[PDB]
Amino acid sequence: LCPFGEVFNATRFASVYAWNRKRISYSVLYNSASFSTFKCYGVSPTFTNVYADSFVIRGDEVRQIAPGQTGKIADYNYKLPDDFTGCVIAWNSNNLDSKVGGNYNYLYRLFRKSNLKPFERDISTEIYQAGSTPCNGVEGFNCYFPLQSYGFQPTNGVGYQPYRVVVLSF
Amino acid sequence: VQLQESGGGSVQAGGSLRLSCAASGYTVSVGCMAWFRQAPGKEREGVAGIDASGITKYSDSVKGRFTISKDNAKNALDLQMNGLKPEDTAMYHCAAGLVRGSCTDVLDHPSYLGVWGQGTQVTVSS
Ligand SMILES: [Zn+2]
Ligand SMILES: [Zn+2]
Ligand SMILES: [Zn+2]
Repeated sequence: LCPFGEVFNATRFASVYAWNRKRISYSVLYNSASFSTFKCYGVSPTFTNVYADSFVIRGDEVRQIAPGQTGKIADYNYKLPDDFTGCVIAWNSNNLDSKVGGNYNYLYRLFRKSNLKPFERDISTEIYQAGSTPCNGVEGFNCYFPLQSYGFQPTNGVGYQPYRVVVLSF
Repeated sequence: VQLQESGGGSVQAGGSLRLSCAASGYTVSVGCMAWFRQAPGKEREGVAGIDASGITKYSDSVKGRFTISKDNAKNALDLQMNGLKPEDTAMYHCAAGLVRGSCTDVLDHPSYLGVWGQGTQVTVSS
């Protein structure tokens, strides 16, 4: 009964570091042939609040959106708990999110002092201190901006192509 | 967080253009930022870079003709292009946010800048 259509069919998706969350308070998902990943956890796939989180990542990173994974995305951008209750859904979005010259508008967080807690969101852009000298908010050697653009081109390999992800947690 | 370039188009050889890259969620004043360009089927070239200290570097092909500067009123990075040549025809691309190395080599290392705009086409006709 929940109106997921606004989430899955949204015209624009968030960068993974600034992942979007929508609060809502199931047969159409299986019959979709566009979904390339569909994995549910802690529930029989066949609820007070349901949270729909959505973002874009690269194809070879979709595996990190699962309980117990590691990598830049799971570590620094979007982290699921070990006891996750919900579903992860993804589909290739090369046709919407790639561009011949390259689409660079989607970002991910490249540096962080510690790993995200589950469902934590970090949208800060503090200069990252990679060495012993403090940075005082100034970019320079060992003092780095912490976000990095994806480079989505339609002729890249599928693992480098953009995927839209929706995480439904109950 | 994004960079948005504008100011490109068509111009006669010998003419002038000013590119601008408006930054959202990114403070240009304290940033390392650069302009690159790519002519079709050809290798990307760094044209002008600037560091937090206000120190600029130019490629040999544009020195004496281009000036890179920070606009802190609009929070944008500007590129003044004078004495334009058919040579200069290319997609011009702005990048910001040092993620590796030092700002002084970014013209040779575009991957050392994390955030990239969409590009703006400049076509110089003879
Ligand atoms: Zn200006
Ligand atoms: Zn480019
Ligand atoms: Zn170098």
